[PDB]
Amino acid sequence: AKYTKEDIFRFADEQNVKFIRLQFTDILGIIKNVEIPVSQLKKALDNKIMFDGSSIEGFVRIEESDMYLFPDLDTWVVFPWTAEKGKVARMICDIYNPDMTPFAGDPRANLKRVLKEMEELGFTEFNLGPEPEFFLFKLDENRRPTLELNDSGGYFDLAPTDLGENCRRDIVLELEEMGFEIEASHHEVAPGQHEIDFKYEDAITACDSIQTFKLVVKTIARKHGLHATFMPKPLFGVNGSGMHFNMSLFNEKGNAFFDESGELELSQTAYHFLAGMLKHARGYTAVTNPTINSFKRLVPGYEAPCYIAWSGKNRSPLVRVPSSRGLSTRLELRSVDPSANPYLAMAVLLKAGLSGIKDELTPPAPVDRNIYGMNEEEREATGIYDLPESLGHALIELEKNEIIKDGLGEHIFEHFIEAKTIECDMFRTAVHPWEREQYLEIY
Amino acid sequence: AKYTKEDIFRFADEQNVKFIRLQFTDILGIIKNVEIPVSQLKKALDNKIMFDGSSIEGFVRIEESDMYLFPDLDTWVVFPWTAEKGKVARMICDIYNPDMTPFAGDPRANLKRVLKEMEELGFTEFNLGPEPEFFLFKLDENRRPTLELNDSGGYFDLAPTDLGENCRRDIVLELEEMGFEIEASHHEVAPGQHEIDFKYEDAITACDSIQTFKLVVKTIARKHGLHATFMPKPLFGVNGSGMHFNMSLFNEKGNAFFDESGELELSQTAYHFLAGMLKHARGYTAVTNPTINSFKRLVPGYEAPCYIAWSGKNRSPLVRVPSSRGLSTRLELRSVDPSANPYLAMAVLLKAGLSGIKDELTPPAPVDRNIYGMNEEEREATGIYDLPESLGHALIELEKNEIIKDGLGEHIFEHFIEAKTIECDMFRTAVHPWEREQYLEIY
Ligand SMILES: [Mg+2]
Ligand SMILES: [Mg+2]
Ligand SMILES: [Mg+2]
Ligand SMILES: [Mg+2]
Repeated sequence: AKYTKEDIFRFADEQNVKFIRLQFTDILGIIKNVEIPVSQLKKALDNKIMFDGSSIEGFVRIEESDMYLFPDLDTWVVFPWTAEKGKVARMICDIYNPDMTPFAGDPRANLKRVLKEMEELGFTEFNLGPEPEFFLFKLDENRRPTLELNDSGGYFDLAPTDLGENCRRDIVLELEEMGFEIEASHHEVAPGQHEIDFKYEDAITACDSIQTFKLVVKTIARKHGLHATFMPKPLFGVNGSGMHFNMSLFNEKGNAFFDESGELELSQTAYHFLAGMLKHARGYTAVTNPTINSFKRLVPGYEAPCYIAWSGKNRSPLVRVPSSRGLSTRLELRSVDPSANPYLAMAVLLKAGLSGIKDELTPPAPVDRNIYGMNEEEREATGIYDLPESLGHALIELEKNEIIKDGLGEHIFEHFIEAKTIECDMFRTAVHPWEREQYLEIY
Repeated sequence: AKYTKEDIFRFADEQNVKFIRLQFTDILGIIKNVEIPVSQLKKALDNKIMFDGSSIEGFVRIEESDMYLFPDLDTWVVFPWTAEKGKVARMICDIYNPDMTPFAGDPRANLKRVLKEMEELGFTEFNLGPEPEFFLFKLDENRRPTLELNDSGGYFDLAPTDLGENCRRDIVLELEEMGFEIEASHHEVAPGQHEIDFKYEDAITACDSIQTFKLVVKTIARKHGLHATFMPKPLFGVNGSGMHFNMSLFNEKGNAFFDESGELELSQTAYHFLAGMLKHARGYTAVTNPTINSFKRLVPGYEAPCYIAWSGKNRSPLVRVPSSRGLSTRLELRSVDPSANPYLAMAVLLKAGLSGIKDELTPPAPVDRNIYGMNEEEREATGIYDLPESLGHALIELEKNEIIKDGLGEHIFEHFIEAKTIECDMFRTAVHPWEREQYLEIY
């Protein structure tokens, strides 16, 4: 109980907020909210706010249903970019049915249910540290994004320098002032691409931090006349954007992935988690990469994980184990992209990893032979397998796998399948300028 | 120990810095950094910051490797152009392997190793005073550099005058406020070309000053709506940019290059250093001039050193001995250009000079006959030789010479050659508008 009702009332009185955003996330990952005056703060705290519940279902909404908007007190945050005409505050809200039951279609409720399963299994918390990457594009005269980048930087380069602008520095400073924990920020290898690293907190707080980070990055960029994009592959021939998850499992004693007497300073729980992640990776590749453009990033190379393997020496595997040990022991999954929904992503990941622990699966031997060059026979000889190359194959894998369905729940599963199938069908029937430019003259 | 941890913490508290740049330099000389909030200052001081170590390898990075970022306390500098939303500070950081060993590929660690060799040989310090030259170009409407210069000045001319602008004066003032020692500044013979001279400090501090000077010049030129360029030969028919090194060797008694009883008021150590520099000049010409455009500056003339000779009267040799003596006795090398990496440059220079002392080589007799006009037979009769005329020949000379390889280390040597051969091959296969404009109609 970080905050209480009286604390929220006192904060609203003493920083004098007049606008409150009760925000939530739908299946597609879009940040949605209802906006109320500060005079209705009491009704929000009393959990009596109605809203059109079909909104969270996305564009496939059919039947309107009124449902509650139970908020969370620990997520009270006041934005500074509010001028003098009243402050603005946001609160992450749970979705509840009118019968005082959490909605099955709420990703946050699904993540809470999966975490409850973890806790009743014997663990305490599921820490996550994400490393999102975003692109910045110069706006046009009509406040429209262009295809030109703000600077021609490089990997870890000091590209934006100083003396005003430097949107990454301003974003980091605003996030720090607002009350977030930032480890480090740098320039990614692609021009105009930046990465900001976060500390390690709980899974739900990790989702809240990710969503708030997306909102803050978009807002600050817009103010500085730029456009912030989290689409994985904005341009061809340019490196994509990733959201690598550094995740660790904790118990009553402490870190469950650390053991000085084990191989690689890893506990058997860590190996079971690795086996569970590797076995079902093809299953949840769709959840971790929910967009068509996401699979354009997953191409064979030296930085895009398109194989199913784990390593700790050669790096660039599907799952990488950082050299740090002790309380910082963790397993990194590099196939996640910023367009993914964090709630569903760690829901399916936790389920897969925990199933690997329940089944006590033995992970395959790590590969440190730089798996990009070996022949197809060599890859087939080892347990190396490729991730799905398109959204349709990933959807088929989702429809085949059953554990990921349980981790996602029913309602979320069918809604995700319907939306993704509609999107794939729309992409399939479209005619692109590539086909015209390479067949109009030839044929 | 100029500063300690507590001093750094007190400074961060009392000038209220909120952004810290842990900056370093790769093989190619590009300034790179990782950016952290002030809340992580403790972790930086604890030498526990990870970063992608393949970044310093340049564009030839293959395998990702995490490695430490051990900072240096004596390089704590706070930038003034930070507005009111928190200050910005930088710290030069050493690159360390995860096993508490300095990385072999770090130029700074290589320079430290060479300096350790010097100290164990019997010397104390290797003072350097550089004289970099830079160009200023007017930006376009889209903040893009143009081919027009800010003013049509001359050699030592009072071209930028006063009443605002005058980017050189502002650069000098900001550098002085920041805590750098500046001897003098003036206008170079080319229009829009300026030179700023530095005092004489240690080699590592000289590198830090050079890198900070480049960063500050670029930032200030950008803020005044100009572009600062350190490319040696921006335009054809216009004098190039040089970074002459005024270097001296010190011992316990004092200056090792000064002797009142010796010829030209020079000690035998100075003559051995001169012989070592002259013998291996063709070897390290590639390191001192690493770009393709650099050798366009090294053309026969009256100001570009393309010969291997030393003098103190006629001036414009490869190596010039200034008339000043005593504690200011020094040897000037005029073949260095601003695009070179200072760490590698003085690493190879110190090695060559010290090898000349170890071998007690006798330098050739100085030439004061204005070596531009004598016939090729006359040049061949004397020990006058030409520097490599292209990057490829310089790379071949590097591959032949072994002492320079030892001075550079292994990892740096193979990475440098690899990247430079890729740059050379890319230049060789390109088709330039010169070929079109002089063959499209003729043939
Ligand atoms: Mg990254
Ligand atoms: Mg990562
Ligand atoms: Mg000069
Ligand atoms: Mg000079």
